[PDB]
Amino acid sequence: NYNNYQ
Repeated sequence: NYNNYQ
């Protein structure tokens, strides 16, 4: 949850 992959 609320993880960012960019």
